[PDB]
Amino acid sequence: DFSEDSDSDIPEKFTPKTDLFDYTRREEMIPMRDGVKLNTIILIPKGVQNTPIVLTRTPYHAERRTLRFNSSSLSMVVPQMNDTTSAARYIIVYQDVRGKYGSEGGYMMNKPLTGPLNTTGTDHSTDTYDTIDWLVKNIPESNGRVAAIGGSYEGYTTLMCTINPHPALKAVVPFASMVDGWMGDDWFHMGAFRQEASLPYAYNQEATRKNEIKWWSGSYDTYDAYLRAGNAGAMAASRGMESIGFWKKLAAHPSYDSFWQQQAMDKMLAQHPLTVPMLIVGGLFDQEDIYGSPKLYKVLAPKDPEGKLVHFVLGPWNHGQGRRDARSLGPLQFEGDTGGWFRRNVMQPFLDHYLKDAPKLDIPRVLSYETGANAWHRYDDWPPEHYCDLYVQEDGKLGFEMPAAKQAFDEYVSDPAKPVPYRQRPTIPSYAAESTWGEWLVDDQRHTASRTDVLVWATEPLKEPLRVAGQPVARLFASTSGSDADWVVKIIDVWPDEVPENPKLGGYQQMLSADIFRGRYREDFAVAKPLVPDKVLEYRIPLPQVSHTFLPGHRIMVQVQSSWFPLYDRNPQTFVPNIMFAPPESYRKATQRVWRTAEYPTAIEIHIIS
Amino acid sequence: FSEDSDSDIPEKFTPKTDLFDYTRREEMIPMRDGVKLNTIILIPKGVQNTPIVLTRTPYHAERRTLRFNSSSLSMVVPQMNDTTSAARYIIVYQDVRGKYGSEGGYMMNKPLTGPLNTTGTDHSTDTYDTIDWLVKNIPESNGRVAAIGGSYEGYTTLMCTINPHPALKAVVPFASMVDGWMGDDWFHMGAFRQEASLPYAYNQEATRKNEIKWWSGSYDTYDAYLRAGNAGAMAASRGMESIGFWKKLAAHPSYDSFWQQQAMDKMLAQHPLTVPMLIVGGLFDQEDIYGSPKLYKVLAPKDPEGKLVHFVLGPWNHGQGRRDARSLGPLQFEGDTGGWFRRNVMQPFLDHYLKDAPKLDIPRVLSYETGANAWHRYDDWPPEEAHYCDLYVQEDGKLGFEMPAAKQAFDEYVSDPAKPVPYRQRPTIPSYAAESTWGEWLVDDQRHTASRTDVLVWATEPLKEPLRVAGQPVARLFASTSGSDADWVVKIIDVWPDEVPENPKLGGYQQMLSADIFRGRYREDFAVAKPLVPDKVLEYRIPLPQVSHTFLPGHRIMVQVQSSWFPLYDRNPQTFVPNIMFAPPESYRKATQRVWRTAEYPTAIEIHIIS
Amino acid sequence: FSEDSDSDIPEKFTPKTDLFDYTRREEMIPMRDGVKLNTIILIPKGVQNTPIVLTRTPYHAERRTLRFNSSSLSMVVPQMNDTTSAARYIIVYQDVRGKYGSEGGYMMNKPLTGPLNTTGTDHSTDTYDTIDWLVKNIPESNGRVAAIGGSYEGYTTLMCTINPHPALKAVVPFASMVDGWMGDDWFHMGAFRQEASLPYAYNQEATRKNEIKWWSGSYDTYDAYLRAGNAGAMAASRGMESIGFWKKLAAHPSYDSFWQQQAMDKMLAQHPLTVPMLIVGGLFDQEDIYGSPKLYKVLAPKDPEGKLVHFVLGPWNHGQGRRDARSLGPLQFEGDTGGWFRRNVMQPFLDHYLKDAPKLDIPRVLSYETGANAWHRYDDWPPEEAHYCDLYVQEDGKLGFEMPAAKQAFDEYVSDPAKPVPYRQRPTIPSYAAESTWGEWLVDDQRHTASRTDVLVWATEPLKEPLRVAGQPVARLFASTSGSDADWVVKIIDVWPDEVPENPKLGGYQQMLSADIFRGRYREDFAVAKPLVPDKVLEYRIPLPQVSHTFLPGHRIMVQVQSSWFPLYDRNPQTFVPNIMFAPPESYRKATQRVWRTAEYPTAIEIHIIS
Repeated sequence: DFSEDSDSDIPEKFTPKTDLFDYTRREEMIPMRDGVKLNTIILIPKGVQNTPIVLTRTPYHAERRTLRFNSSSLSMVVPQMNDTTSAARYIIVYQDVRGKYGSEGGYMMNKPLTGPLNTTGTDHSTDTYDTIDWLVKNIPESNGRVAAIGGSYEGYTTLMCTINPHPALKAVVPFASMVDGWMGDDWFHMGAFRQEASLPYAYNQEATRKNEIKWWSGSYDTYDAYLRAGNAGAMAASRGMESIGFWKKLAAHPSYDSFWQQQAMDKMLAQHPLTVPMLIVGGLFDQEDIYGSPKLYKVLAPKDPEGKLVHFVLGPWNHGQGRRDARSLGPLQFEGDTGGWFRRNVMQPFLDHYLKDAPKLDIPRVLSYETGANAWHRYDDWPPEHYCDLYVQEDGKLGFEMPAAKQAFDEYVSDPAKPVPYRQRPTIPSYAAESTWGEWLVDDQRHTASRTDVLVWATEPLKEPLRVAGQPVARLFASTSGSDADWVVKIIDVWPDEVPENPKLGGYQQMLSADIFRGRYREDFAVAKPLVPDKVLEYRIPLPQVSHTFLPGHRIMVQVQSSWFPLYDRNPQTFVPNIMFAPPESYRKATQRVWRTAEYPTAIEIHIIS
Repeated sequence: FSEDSDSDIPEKFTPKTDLFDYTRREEMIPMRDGVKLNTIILIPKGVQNTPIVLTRTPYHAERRTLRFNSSSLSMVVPQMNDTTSAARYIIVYQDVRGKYGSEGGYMMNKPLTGPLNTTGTDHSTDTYDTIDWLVKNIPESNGRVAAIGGSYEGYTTLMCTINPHPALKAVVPFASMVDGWMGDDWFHMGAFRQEASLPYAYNQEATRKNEIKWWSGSYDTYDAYLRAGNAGAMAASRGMESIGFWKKLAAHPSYDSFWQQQAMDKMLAQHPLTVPMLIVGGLFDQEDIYGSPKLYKVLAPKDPEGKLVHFVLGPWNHGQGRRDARSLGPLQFEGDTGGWFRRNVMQPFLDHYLKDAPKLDIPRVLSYETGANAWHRYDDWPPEEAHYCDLYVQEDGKLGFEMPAAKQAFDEYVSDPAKPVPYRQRPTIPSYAAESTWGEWLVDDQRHTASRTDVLVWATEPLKEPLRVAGQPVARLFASTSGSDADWVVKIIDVWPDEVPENPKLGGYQQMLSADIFRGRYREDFAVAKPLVPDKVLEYRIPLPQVSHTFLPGHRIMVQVQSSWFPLYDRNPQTFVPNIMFAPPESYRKATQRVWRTAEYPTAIEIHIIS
Repeated sequence: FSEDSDSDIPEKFTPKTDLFDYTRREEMIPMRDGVKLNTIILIPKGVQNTPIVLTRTPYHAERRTLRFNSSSLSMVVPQMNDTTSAARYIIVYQDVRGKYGSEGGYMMNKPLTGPLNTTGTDHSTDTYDTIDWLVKNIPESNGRVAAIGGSYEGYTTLMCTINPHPALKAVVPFASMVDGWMGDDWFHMGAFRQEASLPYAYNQEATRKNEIKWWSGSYDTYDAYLRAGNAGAMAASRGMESIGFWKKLAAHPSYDSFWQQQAMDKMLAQHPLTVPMLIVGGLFDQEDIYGSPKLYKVLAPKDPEGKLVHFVLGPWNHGQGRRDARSLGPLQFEGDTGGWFRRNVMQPFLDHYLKDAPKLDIPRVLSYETGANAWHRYDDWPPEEAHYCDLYVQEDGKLGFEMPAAKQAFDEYVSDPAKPVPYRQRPTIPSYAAESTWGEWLVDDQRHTASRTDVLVWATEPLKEPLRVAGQPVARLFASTSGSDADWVVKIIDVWPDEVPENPKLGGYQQMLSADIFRGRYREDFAVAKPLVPDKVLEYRIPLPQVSHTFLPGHRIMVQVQSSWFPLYDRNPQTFVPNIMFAPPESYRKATQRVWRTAEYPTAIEIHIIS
């Protein structure tokens, strides 16, 4: 029928040939209780009947998530997180959340449950119930049992499935979840705004439904671009983000007010009954959500006194390594594929027990991978069942001896015109093709150790191995000549002078645990308060979890600085109502002093285990 | 705005571009039939009375004009437009009819209105309507336009010269699609390029906006295409029965009226030559190695005084003439030859015809000689001191100037279609793959085929003095097969010395220099497929890709002959079938191949040596 | 041979070398005082009446003539001898007196017989005695000799010209050791290069044949040299008290009579110029940046007719002039500049004076201009339109041609010797390490120091038009310190555009172009150490390495000032001490530094701008 001299070569409707494929790709627009339809992609393996469903709710294009590679094999199209479920021939379902890509409705960044912050009548929990109810009734190859798994935002939606859960939901696996974006997850770390992690993200995810408009750049080095803008508000304005909803929310709520308090997932889940078995999967070097997963176990563990529901896994992983291969992270090398080992030996037996009635594998309450020693440990609690103070001392020393001094302090000048680069320049966006953003938390800290606007303390080389576990807390007694200040505290494992197993790692200042504190929230996280100039004030800074052995020949190091640019916006070092729109005149040099006396003993509070 | 209910995504978002050094104008220009074409106009800020540089593409004009998502004009344009962007030209990219943002139907390389186009419009009429709108609606322009582009964009550049708009002042066609059957993208002298054709026809023609893309079931393509058996079963496994260009490829395996009427060299020869042309070809172009030299050959006699036509032949692969070209695989050239050509030859060429700038004395032929690493000014291609001689295949794997004796002599091998010779070392992957080295393949080390028993090898002794070659080598092959069909692959190789002090890792390197394939069924007529007489010594004329090279002292000249180049080319069954696209499995049989070297049958490479 | 008892190793073994294209002749030539020097003579087979190219080295002649263990002469000789090997010259490498295979005592860069040499022999007498033997005992020789070499081999090449043998017809000294105190290997205007001097003196002088080598207890040299405190404690930690050159360095920290009488530029200026000289210098020489330009400066007026001295300044690091030089770090040049110079300039220069081949018109000054990427023929260095301009440091981190009118204006920083500025990003490793990038350190990105509070930064706005600079930039620094001693590091940087279309990963790249350090105690006189006046504005004249550069549009000109460059240079205590080599730990104190920019004190970079 085709005419070679006039007809278009492109057919009116093309349908790819998928009869040689080992799976069926079912695309559906499931209507919610308010009539709004959500784009749902259902991957049913061929040759199977009565198989469980593994569900993931994503704001990152379900049709691209279920197409890792353009392949005829189900094992090749699914994300690496779904490797064990694909091998077990589960039904794999990816759904676009309300308002994103193929799904209808409006979009609200991490849409909270119905209440004071949500008056739409629906939320992620109601949308999940309507989705699961349709899947268990309209997929004949299913056994009527559903599980929800996912990382970061997909981990946030996974946690939302447990609120008023559908009877078909049997278990959840939330990886590196978004729990509290203000306290220490994606947008802020104890008040300090993550301008680089928030602004391009909000632009790409909220300018259009289908990410058709993406963040433009005028400079390869982001350090220079964010410094020239002066503040986060001017960078957002330079991209015309005034109409972007999440930027409106970020600019209007810089403090831990009612908006962030009511959204805290750990606070929310504690105020709800716990019935869905949970496998909390966290990473020690998670550069995006290091606060989420351990805080989640801390408040959910007393709700499960025995251990019939809540399980916590803490591996040596960056943000996404728990969901993929993890044999190494930067120059650190672990004992085999830790990520692959976890999903095959812990996650799949966990899922198969609640979804296919398979024998229940004895999983500990806490499964922690100890770095340095390179071993998985079965623990009853986190931290496991001595607390010690590691004091900053004179001549750049770090030790367990309490200073008996009357007036002793270490001094440096912090200049906002020259902020300390969080990494060696050029600094590039996390999504750039040549980005090592995933390896930044194990970065060598020697580039800052030589700086005059950074303080350094270190122990003598250790003769015997030292084991640390749990959460270190920095008891910082510090003074500033200004009326505001950011306080960065880093715990570093200094490798020996010479390393026989890897010579080029000699003297390597490996960052182990580090975090920032915006001083204006010292007395109250909800109310921004000015600091008294030259006055010595006490700071309580809990740092990311540690599960490490400081091996013999290694040193324990502490580094203190007043900036971490361009990841965090600069503190002007003079009090302003909102640092998002701080005037250029407010950015001024300040004399910073870390005190170490009997009255003011600055130290790291660590759990040492034998 | 209510934080408790309102959608965070605004109804209409417009990016902030007032701090950009350029303005982006997106226009749906209506053609003479009412069909609108998506046109992306990039105007440098503050500029006035500047020319326009137009490129017509089937590869997403909105993506071509966004190399990087930048506020700088220098960063958004393809590297090809680096000199035009620096000169502050208006850069325009338009989606061709039926592709991406444009309306209408899509016909693969849509030919001129006539027996193969009854729609009423073609690329030349669409170009005329586009140029007319541009010079009338862009006030920053001086009313002068030039068309530049490579491959398909080179084909559209050539179509601008047919019934040209008076505002078109010059054209720069790079590595253009000229003859898809004779030796460009789809076939090489009848041998079908299944790997370059099937995934490309699928991706560009399944949907208007390339929303449905070629799927894979195997990493190694060699394995995938061999298991399918023939090109037809590979196309049917992807459900390509409704894709128009596949229907054309399957219905026209021979060089019939369909391909003869579409040959750009033959078409442009029948039309007036009025627009100045700068033909840019590459010596190692892995996609369109036939087009550019054939274009100069047919258009040079139409311009005797050398007023409009110029031919540039660089040491480039398919895309290197339009970007940086300091090296290609292990070969290292004297600086960025790509950037050197655009800044010193292409930009002064354009500036003269578009801004009345002083006329640069560009030669008739600008040829880069490999080995010697030097650009030459030539009056013709090949240059006319010079001498055209024969390089005879000899006994004991020798290659020399000595003519063969009368006595019976030949080299024998068995070609097994169940074990086709891989065109590259395995695993073979598609050209678009992230880790693909498809652009470097024409300079591959041929040592992997040299030790194979289903491959014939001949080599000279190490040269004591340099040997210079220029022009097109022609293989005069006298060969017999025990089958009724055969493919004949002829390769010219520069064998690097045993030890190389400049780069030790390159010792013994059998660098491919000029190679092509001939489908034996088209020995007497390219338009009609005829069977080969079994065991009969038959003569083949195989013209090979252009050369401009110095075989340096210590180097050897090598000739390799084989009967398969898989999976890039589909296998010849070695038994005559009406259509090799749908050849049944029983037709694929082993054959005894003989390359004869006697006084009566002197197999040789006809090369043009220059002093 | 008995398989059950006899040793498998024969008493005497001789390698089979009759398949080699060269003859290796090894001789112990006696000097005028009876001391024998190990000489390795490589004679190409099948050649008579061919010249000799001599190289005198303290770096194992038997190892230098064995680049690769090969049967081909082109494979055993250093890349420097690639053109002389192809021309089939006799290549000779000799161990200098007291090193490896040679007899006698060893004196580091043994000066001519005089107040610093009472032995009766020197490099010039040993050369005369060597050339006389070679011309009388090699029958394949034509009787003509040329001396070529780089660094120490360049220093011995320069010594061949003092009272030269009648057979010496030409010299090609590359990146020569001229003045180890002023700005070459050991010191740069007083600042001691501890990392370059101590491991070298240890390896070259602990034993005759380098059998005992410098040991290490730390991967990062920054920490190791900082823990030592001073250079003296570092030398004591390896037990270098008996090492002769260390005794000389420790006893002569200032530019006294020891260093003054050894300056090759001052020494050659008070000697007749008879031997044709081809001075080969590199723009980015990380070892001998001072030597070669200073040689032309003092030897050019001795040859006003330009019939003997020629200066060549390429875009090369220390060793790139003697090998392949297509790039340096992220910088990319137009082809192999190193190979281009040796084939087209050095070989025709040698063949004219050694084989009577036609004289090539070599310019007086042959300079490669970076940025523009072009070789220029100049009549003098710097070229004569040209004018001297002042590039003033200004307020708000600005740099411009506007002279300040302010009465009180300066930029302040605190220099902390406990935290010295790392000369490179850590870990800093020795130059001889396998993974070392020591050769690319002068083109290092300077953004790591730009954000530091103990570093001052000034930059122009992006250039609208290109700015060409040539010759030697001189830093006229007006600075004060709260201490009584200081080091002043002045850096000239080419800031690449915010975004680079040719190479995106190079956006914002603070490329170092020309930089040097000045030891403050020598402000008024290099020969005597003098304390600085605390809190007083003092004038410093700091000549910086040669420039031949075009600051392209979009690029910025940047100046950076700091007080340390560790561990390459030892720390200035910042309090006056008699000898910094043995400076006590309590002498190292923090100091408030100020760079003034007033009408009375206008700190600027004196640059030669050309049209």
